[PDB]
Amino acid sequence: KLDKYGSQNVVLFLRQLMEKQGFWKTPENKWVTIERIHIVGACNPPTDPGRIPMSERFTRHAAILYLGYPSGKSLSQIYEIYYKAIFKLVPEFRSYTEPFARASVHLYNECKARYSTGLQSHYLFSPRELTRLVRGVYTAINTGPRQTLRSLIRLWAYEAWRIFADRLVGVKEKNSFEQLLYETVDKYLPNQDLGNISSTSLLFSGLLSLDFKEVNKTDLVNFIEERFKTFCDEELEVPMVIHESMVDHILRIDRALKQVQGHMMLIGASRTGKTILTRFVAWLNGLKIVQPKIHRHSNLSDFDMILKKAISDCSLKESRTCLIIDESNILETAFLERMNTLLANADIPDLFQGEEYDKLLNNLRNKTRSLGLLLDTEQELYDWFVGEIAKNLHVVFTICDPTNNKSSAMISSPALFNRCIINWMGDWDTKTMSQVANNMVDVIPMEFTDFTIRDAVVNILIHFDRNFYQKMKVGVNPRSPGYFIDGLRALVKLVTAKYQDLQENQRFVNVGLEKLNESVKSLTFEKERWLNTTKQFSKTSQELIGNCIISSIYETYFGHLNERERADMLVILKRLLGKFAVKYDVNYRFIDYLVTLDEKMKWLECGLDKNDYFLENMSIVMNSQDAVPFLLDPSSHMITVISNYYGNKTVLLSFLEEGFVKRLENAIRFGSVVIIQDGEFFDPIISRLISREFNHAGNRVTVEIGDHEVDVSGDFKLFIHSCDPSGDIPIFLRSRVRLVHFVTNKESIETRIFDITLTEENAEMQRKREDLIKLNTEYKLKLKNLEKRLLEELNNSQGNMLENDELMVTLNNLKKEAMNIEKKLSESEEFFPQFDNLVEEYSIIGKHSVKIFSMLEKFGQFHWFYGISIGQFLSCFKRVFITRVDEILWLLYQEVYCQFSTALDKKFKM
Amino acid sequence: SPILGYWKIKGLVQPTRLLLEYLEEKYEEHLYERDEGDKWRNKKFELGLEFPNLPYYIDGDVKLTQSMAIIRYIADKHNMLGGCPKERAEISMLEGAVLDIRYGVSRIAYSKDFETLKVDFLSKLPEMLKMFEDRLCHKTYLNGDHVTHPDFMLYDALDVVLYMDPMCLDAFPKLVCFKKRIEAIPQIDKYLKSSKYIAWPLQGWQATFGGGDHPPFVIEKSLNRIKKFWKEAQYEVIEHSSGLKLVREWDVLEQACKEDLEELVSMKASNYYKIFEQDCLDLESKLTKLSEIQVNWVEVQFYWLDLYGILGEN
Repeated sequence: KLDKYGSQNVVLFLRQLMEKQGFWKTPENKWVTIERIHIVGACNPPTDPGRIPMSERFTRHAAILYLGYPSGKSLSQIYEIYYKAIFKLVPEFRSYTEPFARASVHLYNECKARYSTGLQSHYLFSPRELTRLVRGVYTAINTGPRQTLRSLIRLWAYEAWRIFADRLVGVKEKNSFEQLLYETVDKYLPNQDLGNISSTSLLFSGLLSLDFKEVNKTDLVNFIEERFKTFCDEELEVPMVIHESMVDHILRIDRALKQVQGHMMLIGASRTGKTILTRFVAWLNGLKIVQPKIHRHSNLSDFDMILKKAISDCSLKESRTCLIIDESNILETAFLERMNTLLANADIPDLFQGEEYDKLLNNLRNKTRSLGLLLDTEQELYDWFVGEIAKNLHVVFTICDPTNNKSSAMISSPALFNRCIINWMGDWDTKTMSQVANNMVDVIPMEFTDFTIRDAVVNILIHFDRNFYQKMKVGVNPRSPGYFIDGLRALVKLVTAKYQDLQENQRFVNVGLEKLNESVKSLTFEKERWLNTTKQFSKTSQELIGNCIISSIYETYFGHLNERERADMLVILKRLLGKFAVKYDVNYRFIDYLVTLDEKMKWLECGLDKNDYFLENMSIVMNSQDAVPFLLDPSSHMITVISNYYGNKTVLLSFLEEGFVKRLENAIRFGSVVIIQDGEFFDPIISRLISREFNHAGNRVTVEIGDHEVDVSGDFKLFIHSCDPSGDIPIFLRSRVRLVHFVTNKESIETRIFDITLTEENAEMQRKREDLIKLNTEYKLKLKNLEKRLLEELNNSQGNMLENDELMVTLNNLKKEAMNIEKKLSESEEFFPQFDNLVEEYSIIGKHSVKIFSMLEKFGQFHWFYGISIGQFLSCFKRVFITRVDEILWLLYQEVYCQFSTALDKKFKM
Repeated sequence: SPILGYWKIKGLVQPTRLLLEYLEEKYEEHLYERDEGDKWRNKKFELGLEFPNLPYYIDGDVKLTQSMAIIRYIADKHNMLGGCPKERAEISMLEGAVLDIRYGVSRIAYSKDFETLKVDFLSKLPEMLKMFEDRLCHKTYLNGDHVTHPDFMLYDALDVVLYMDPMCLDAFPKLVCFKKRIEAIPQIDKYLKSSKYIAWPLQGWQATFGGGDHPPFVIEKSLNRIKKFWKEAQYEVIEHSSGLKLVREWDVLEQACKEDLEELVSMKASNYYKIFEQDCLDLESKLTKLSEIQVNWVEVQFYWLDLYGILGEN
């Protein structure tokens, strides 16, 4: 690149060498005249992306030769001689070299044409691929069992897949290649001995046999299963479900990690497991896993250190390392530049220069002789050093969103793109979703149903996740399954928590059935007639599976959605629950279902806002913590709420303070509840603390932070807090984080205008709305409170006199209470559909008012003095009271014009 | 099914228990719990062992006491003691070095000076572990490709020394391996996870080390590193043009003190610090006094040196 003025000095330096013939010495300050050195340069058309225009002042000294691609007929001729050489291994198919060479070129010609830089950037094909396929074929032959023609073509098909189609995104193109491969075999190698040529069906491996052979699908999966437990036990502890995609992907990385120079860059979205499979396949190949320990406050020197070691270990210690570089690791431009030098050249020159070159040069001679070969010259030794790196270091890149401009630069970088094997894991397929879901609901709380039952639940969640991304998210399929996994983990944790509580209360009414029968007298036979409740339980249990579906979805998918965006997804979920034979509570409320009246009091005591939205939010934060919650609120009124809840134990930090790095190690050791004040900024180190990763010890539980392994308490809690929604958190965090929005939106106006409208429209029913759900929960808590009071005295007074009678006149008062509930449930089914009839008129009022607030909000954007709060709009809408809907609407437009016209200038009035 | 009498603890029977589980052999126990010291005295003399003691084992008219005589028996009943002088002596040397760890525990476990006697044990431990790391260079287990009964002895030891030090293996990765390897052996792994496994204590409930129900903490290990650091405190000292000597590079100690003071205040959040806590309060009063005089001394040092430019020379 070129100075911001736009002048590339590197090129002018060469120009200096071409024209002048010597150059000026940069530190030492003299002229040195270069003798007998020539300058030759290669480059792409400068119409190409990445490419910079060169100065006519430099190119004026050069002879330019444009070399293009050859023939499509010379390519066919050239690779025949390539096949000729490799078929000296399988001489019985010497007549098959020409149709193989003609096919390889055809497959190339077509891939280049069908998958172009019009569809994706990385769709860039060349004769390099042909030669990559040719060698890929030989290596499989040179290390495979004697080959039938059916073997060789499938052998060729597998390499064709790995070279041309692993890079392909999505499925339309990937299917296209399957048929292209079929189309090409049919034209050049006509056999009915072929099978299913799709990558799922042809699996080639040297994991099972000594020879590289196509292996059986069942033989492989079982081989992985025995090895994964081992890798799980031996290395870091994380259990997973091995599925159809994963076996195909494990083989991909296996061939990569085997080849002399092995570079694969993996494009895996997030949570796909791109990083974990890499760790595994590396361990199966016996490659040391090196993972740069970077953070916000890492210098290039740090990364230099990390690289230098892994390079020195690869030649001078013969280590055989696998370097896993994530997109997060490349912090600055130079970091990537370093990575380039490591791939296009097989050394980083700058690390070892001058005296550090002499130290390296010395150490090199020691090990070379030790192994038994002396190398005379300076050049002879370096070429061993580099050649050793080239076979012992393996860099796997894991990039999640190639849409990101930092991750774009990885794929863009020529060094990286040419010497890497590009592989695509960008989405979870519906079959792999179902496979994973199945194994997660393998535990069986459930009971037979209408229609399979577990088969139905999984099909809903796939149809929900597919509807969630379809409706909510914008930007085209860069991001994929994460919530889905957490959604399933929530359901399992929720059904077990609910079914243990359902069977607990069913056990409390069964123990009360034994106690009333023992006694039998005048009122007690009504109590016995409490089969209404006993009959009721079965219908209550029927719905708990589908009720947990909604509750888990709320905890996972809803946290960061709008007032209306929550309700609307719920619709799509409920109608999905409606098609499937799962039974749910039609009068359902997320707050009442998962929040307890004791906790609901506790939260407000701190000073949580009364809003339903803010209740649901707080519920999502607390109730589930299998993962770290990310709280977003402009006014840090939330950061105080959590402070009043955890008290003394509340220790507040922010990613920005100096002492953060250490103060967290002290917070983790002694069970301190921690909130991090600036979520937007986030260093890599917390990262193992965000993913639930630990190393279990004799008594102690250790977590690795940057370097030192520190003890976790378990009474320790973690919260991350942010103030601006504009601030974007890294894809790593966002996926393992439970995102909850405490935001005072324009959507919040629609919700809150109806409450104020109904109090001045039908005061009787908005007043009875509060006590409807209040006395619903209160009387049911008093029903459970008086059942406990009755059982305590029945066990105390059984040998004593009829004291129980003095509680039975209170149980005579309960005949109002038990039946008060029944009185209110009857009028509820009458009240709710009337409530929902009244939502629509106010919606017509509601829709107008947001668009008005949006307009008054937009004035504050143009100018500073033109501010408006939501409260100013509310106060104004109250003034509207102190065809009815039509006149109230026109009362709003009038009152808004009356009050807010004052605070604008004559231009903005109009 | 052979019959073993011992404490309901790992104690002197653990390795044997593993060997048995290795040969998948089922067996029966006379377990003396922590508070069943009677049941033992009830059978102590009325059992017909040639050397009444714990543990005592009895099968096919093999009446045994002495953990060694027992283990060796099971070993010999499977032809595992060695095939020649050399391999036999090698297997005995394993036996020896394993006991030099299991017994080494009990000798500094009765000591009232435990948290400071372990210091002398852990200093010797390295030299012992090292030898094993070497032996395991170009080997899978000491004495060959197959783990044997002495590996079940070292495993009991390991299990116990991890409680005394969580970082005992960090210095010996070849053993950390050997340890996972053992845990991997089908029979063993199946056992550890079995219901018949009574996991703890390591020693007799009465012992200082590895006694009682279970491990609680970090507070000792941290405070040891704090006190260690403050008994090596050094100030670059530099005498200037005239008389007085000046203290260069304030910040380092200045920083450490504030940090180490904050560490002790975060110790108050912990549940387990209350009794151990009083000592920390004494270290708190010591450093809060050191920062009191740290603040003023840098002020003086600075204000004097400035004023020396002004009046000290002319």
